[PDB]
Amino acid sequence: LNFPTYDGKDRVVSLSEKNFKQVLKKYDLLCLYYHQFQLKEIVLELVAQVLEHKAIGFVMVDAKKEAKLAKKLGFDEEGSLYILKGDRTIEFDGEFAADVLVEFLLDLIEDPVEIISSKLEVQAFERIEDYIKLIGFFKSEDSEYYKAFEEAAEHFQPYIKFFATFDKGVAKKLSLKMNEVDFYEPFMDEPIAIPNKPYTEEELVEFVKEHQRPTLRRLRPEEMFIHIVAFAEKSDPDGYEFLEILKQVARDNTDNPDLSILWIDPDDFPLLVAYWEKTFKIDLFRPQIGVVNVTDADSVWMEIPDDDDLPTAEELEDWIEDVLSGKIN
Amino acid sequence: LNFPTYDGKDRVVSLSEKNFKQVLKKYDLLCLYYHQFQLKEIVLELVAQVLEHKAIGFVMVDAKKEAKLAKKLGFDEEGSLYILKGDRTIEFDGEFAADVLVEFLLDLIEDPVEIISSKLEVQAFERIEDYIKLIGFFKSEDSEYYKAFEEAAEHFQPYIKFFATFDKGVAKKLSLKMNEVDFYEPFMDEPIAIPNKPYTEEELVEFVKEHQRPTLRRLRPEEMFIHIVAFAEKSDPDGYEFLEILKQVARDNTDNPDLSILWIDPDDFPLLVAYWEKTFKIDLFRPQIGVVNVTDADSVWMEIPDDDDLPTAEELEDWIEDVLSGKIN
Ligand SMILES: [Yb+3]
Ligand SMILES: [Yb+3]
Ligand SMILES: [Yb+3]
Ligand SMILES: [Yb+3]
Ligand SMILES: [Yb+3]
Ligand SMILES: [Yb+3]
Ligand SMILES: [Yb+3]
Ligand SMILES: [Yb+3]
Ligand SMILES: [Yb+3]
Ligand SMILES: [Yb+3]
Ligand SMILES: [Yb+3]
Ligand SMILES: [Yb+3]
Ligand SMILES: [Yb+3]
Ligand SMILES: [Yb+3]
Ligand SMILES: [Yb+3]
Ligand SMILES: [Yb+3]
Repeated sequence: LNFPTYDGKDRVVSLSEKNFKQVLKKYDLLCLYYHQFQLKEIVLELVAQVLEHKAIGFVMVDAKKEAKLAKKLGFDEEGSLYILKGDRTIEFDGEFAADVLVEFLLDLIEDPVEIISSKLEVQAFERIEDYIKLIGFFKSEDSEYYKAFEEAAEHFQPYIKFFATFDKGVAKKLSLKMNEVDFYEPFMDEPIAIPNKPYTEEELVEFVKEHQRPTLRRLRPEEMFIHIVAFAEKSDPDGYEFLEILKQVARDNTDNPDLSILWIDPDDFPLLVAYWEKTFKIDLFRPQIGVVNVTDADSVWMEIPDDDDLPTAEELEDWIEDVLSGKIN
Repeated sequence: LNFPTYDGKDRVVSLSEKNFKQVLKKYDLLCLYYHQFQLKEIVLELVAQVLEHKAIGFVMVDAKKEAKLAKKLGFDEEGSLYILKGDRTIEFDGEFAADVLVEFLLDLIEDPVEIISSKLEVQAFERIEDYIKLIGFFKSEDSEYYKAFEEAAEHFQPYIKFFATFDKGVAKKLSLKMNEVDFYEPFMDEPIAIPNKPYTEEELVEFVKEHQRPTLRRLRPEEMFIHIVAFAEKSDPDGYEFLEILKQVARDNTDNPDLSILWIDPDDFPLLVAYWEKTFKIDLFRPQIGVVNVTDADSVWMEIPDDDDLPTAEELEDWIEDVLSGKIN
């Protein structure tokens, strides 16, 4: 009824060789913890208890003990959690926290392509604009073109959402031809149709890798970890009004390749944003936009001293042009 | 740049008497931990570290030692976190986690009334529909009627959001008369004006307490802890399409006082929803609506076996009527 508390049962098994290959196909997902870390230890144990009846295995591979198995799987960062799914290895870079860890695994455990088979599902599909989407129309699951799409979906999972329909009327409502795939940028209404349908998986993966930095995109707790960062609480009238300004500059510079704004809602990352306040020495719980140096963590911020008078889209774009050209950093 | 890690410094002080009243006025907020709990110990220490330069004090009150101070403040649940703000006592009932705890305190630390002073902020105010809102128009902060609204806002903090404007043009755009207060239900566009303005604080608090159970409302990680609960991932076309049906049933029974739907997005509560799957024996990460018994934790769920054919609002409403009238429990 209330919140789960860890019961003491040790579910994080230690994985040796020979024991390895049996457990990779017993489960959908394997969580491998590569080796004072009682905080990271106890989070992994509580997630394993809540998911003890999901098809997810929780193991730990010691750096010194199973150094054989860590070299066999390519474990670089010690103290990091790696997710194995079939032939693929996913390094978790999010916050090592029970909320964030559960959501990542449950995103990863499902099929990488969500199938839309109803016309009423198309309206809800079209209104969801916060992430990159792809959608295709195929004859059936057995098709080589769906398989290529399915294989491409697996390569980007769970960071980019893939969709398919097998219905002529649904595809008619999406204005999709047979074996065609539409690409949706975040916060833009009109999709991009990938040229020269039908597509192989190498054609799809190469298209998505070119289009991986859209003009505006929303940070997620899954996908994370020079850099233009915008801060706006959508739940706050101030941050929402600033977010609406950011959307207008995103739709005015779809031509501009040197513009990629990362919007961070502080309500989605309350611990991370508060910590960055200590690093960036600015109030990030009100509308802000800045550029951050990846190395030195230096930053310069647009002057928004007065949130009852936020910049217009022309003033944001002019500030952006001064930042891209070279104002300070 | 990356995530904060706890540095070893012990900031959770132990608070005695006489030392008490100095630290209550030294700080804006007092976080009191009432007494194997190394998990709760380490979460509180990281939050105190991240917030070490905020006007927030972190203390712990042992049940047996400072039982004097625990009796003086009224601490019932051991292992619970209580937030003190001036004359007010707030028991934290949410997940004992750094993300949820940080967001709660930063919600509590700000002024309970957010002032809107720009007409462009009014459009953004109107699009934020996920929580109860109140907004009033007063002459200035010095007015006795603003003081009553501010005192009412402090009384519901941080669970219900209060707003005020002091500007004639903003109020005209809000269609607010002077000292008038509008009441906003979640997911309903038209506010309710509280009758017989101007209002005392008792007049406002009593109005809000009658109207605290609206037809549809979204759970928050702050405010939480017979009951119709709906499960819908807004980020998923299935869950979004289901969310759109609930809004339609919400607008059809604004008359019905015995209808109060709690929408829980599984993406907002990944640990709690996965845990409830084990208690309710249902896949809650797809569209669901059920009624839960508060005592026995029994539940009965509307049958949604086929997510390509979700119920319409009439079918939801008919299911609701069988549940309110008496179908099963
Ligand atoms: Yb690496
Ligand atoms: Yb890493
Ligand atoms: Yb999902
Ligand atoms: Yb499947
Ligand atoms: Yb299948
Ligand atoms: Yb594959
Ligand atoms: Yb098309
Ligand atoms: Yb604000
Ligand atoms: Yb969210
Ligand atoms: Yb101002
Ligand atoms: Yb301006
Ligand atoms: Yb209590
Ligand atoms: Yb409690
Ligand atoms: Yb806030
Ligand atoms: Yb007060
Ligand atoms: Yb139906």
